[PDB]
Amino acid sequence: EDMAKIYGAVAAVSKNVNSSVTYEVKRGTHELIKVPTIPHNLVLIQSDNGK
Amino acid sequence: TSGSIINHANNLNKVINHVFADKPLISETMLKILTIDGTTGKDGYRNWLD
Repeated sequence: EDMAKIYGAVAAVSKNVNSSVTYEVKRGTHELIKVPTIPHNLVLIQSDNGK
Repeated sequence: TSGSIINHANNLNKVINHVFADKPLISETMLKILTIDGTTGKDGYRNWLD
């Protein structure tokens, strides 16, 4: 019985080993919007007689 | 090294928790000796193992 306790404690220590890490790489990334129209900013000014 | 100290501390706590779980591995006679100063049974056994 006391041997099972000693053997169990050793197995607990051996099981404390770490395997790996996992993380997401998202820094520096931004979403993109879509502009549907082109701004021209033009107006045609014409006289009444058209000259 | 800080890594060795952290590894020793964590492993030692795991052993103490497992040893004192369910039926303790250590009889009550040794606990009386290690708790004469005033420290608890878990703490007294922990320093002796170190």
